[PDB]
Amino acid sequence: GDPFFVADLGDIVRKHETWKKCLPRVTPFYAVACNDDWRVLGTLAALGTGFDCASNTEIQRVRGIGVPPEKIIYANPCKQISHIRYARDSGVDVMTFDCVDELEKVAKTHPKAKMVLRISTLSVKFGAKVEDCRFILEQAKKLNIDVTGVSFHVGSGSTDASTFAQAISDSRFVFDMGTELGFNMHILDIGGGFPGTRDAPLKFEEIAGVINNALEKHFPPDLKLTIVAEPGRYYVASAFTLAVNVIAKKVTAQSFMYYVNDGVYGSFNCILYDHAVVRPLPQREPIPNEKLYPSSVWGPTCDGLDQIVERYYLPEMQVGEWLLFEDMGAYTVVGTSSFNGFQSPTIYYVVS
Amino acid sequence: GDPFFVADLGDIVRKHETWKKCLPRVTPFYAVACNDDWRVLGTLAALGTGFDCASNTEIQRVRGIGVPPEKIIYANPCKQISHIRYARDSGVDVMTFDCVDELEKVAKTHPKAKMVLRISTLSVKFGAKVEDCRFILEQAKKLNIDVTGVSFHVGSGSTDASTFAQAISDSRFVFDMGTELGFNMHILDIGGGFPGTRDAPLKFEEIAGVINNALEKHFPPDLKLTIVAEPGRYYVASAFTLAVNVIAKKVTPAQSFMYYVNDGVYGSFNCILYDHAVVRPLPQREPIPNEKLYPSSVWGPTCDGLDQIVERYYLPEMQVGEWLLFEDMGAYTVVGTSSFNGFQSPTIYYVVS
Repeated sequence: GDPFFVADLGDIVRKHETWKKCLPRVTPFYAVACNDDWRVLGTLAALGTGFDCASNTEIQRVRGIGVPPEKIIYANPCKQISHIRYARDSGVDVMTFDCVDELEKVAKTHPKAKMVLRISTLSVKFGAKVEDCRFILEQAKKLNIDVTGVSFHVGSGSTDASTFAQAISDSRFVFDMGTELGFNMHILDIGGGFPGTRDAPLKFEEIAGVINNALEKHFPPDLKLTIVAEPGRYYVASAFTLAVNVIAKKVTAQSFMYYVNDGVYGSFNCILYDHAVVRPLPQREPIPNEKLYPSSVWGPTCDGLDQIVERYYLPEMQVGEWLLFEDMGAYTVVGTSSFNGFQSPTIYYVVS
Repeated sequence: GDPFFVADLGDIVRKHETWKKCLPRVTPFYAVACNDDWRVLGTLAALGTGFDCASNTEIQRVRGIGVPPEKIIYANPCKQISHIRYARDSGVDVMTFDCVDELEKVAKTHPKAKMVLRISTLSVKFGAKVEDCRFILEQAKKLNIDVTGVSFHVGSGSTDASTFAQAISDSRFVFDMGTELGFNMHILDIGGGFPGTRDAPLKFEEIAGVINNALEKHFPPDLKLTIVAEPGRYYVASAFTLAVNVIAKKVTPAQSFMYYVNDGVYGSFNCILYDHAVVRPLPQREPIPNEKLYPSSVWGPTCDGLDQIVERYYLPEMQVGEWLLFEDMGAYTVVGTSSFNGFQSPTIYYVVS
């Protein structure tokens, strides 16, 4: 009994209907790094989404399924010059940047690229400060760069939706400096970070209302403007369910330790890289009266820090039963390794 | 310019010569999880090592290079029952355990296995408390289990070698309980945790001398007795040197630089997060007269804002297209890599010193 995933592609279809309802002005460019499974990319492409690609490999994968290059944005600010050459030769023209050094590379390798300036909000890693953006655009003008718009990324779990309003207002300032220096600014890219479980505390529908009101104030509708986003976990987090076998058991007031055949080097790498919190669900239906015991649950590797859950209340379980983990579609399969020889879970697909 | 490793296989030979001289009673069973490259396994097998394997895939791998199954120990205390059948159908008989529930599966799936009881020292995850070992062995007796020895693991970074003397003295107590109950106890396995950088603070040669003194007292030599260990980072940590290209650079006006390189925490530097590694960037350009140095950070190639390698280090001013080297990158590095964001792991090239 090897661990496996169930991927419900009909869940991705409903997320797409809700996006179009709450953000009808915004075309979504799915962040392929979140989950690059071939059926998930093929469902999203059948639905008419764009793709955000971050490397020569992702660009290769989305063309492979038929997607034309105009439905790709190459949204990595700091690109190896040979991956930029690969983008140009596949026909991908829209890329991001956030400093003058990157524009130097682009001038030598992809002179006609349509370039989008990312502003900070997110990171020390990426994002130009609004007070540096005049100097950057003056240098872009000297390098004959076709700057076409502005982008930002708030980050994947805020308690306020007000960060989106402030980023939109800052984006209009930087957008007007563009126009004043003579660039054709016509793209606003409001990035990613929307919740992918309909039971998050800060709901998708309130974030969207905040965004629509800031858009209406600072970017009124106009046929020369396109608004885009880069959602990843919003489309896929709740579509995948993981099942894992209990392969070993320890008993110690009573306490239990369960060992399962997937862990922090495999699918639960999201615990360390994505700060995920996960909840184990016995696959057996809750049966009357049941006693519940303090339990920890561990991955299969040699590593003492391969631990998935430290204290959760479970019934008493037996070797060979199954534990389920819901909402396991985002940043999970993509960061897996084969540490200690363990293999990653096969994926099986349903259509709701 | 893609990132790449250089692996010096003769550093692996010299580590083995140092091991034989400082621990001549101890046979090494290399921990394959640390670095499973095919040339590193082929070099160690040629030098006469055994193999510690933790999964069916590792066992397949080292048999595939021609290692017989008597030079394998299956040292994973909590095993999937179909991996236990796999080992039995491979001829692999020596395995570890640390509770009574694992012996119930063994008696149904591999009833003649030779079983080594692991005691705690290392983890909440693994190792039986020595106060439970009497009861564990009485149950092992009812399950008709051939218990043949004791193992422990101190863990890969003590500053005191005295944990090995306590572990060895605990191991002798549990060995005597085993003899008393009628088991034929003849293996002691002192586990892993030896430094692999000849200049880690607590030196190999000092840990060895503490071990040899504890062994001479509690485990005097005898033709029925074999002592074994399970070293991982010892043999490979300093053999691999990584080279990465600076692919992008930012400058802040105090002058500071940020450099972006084409391998990072989802790749070969996953050791920063899973193995607590601290790494040190070295320009491959030789240190040049008078050099002005600046406070610098160095970042991996992914989208993730937490993919950072170096937070503040003094480097000369670098240019896009130049190379940074990171030494001592052979342990827990290639084996924990993923292809997050599409980036691909570095090719390995080989030199024999």
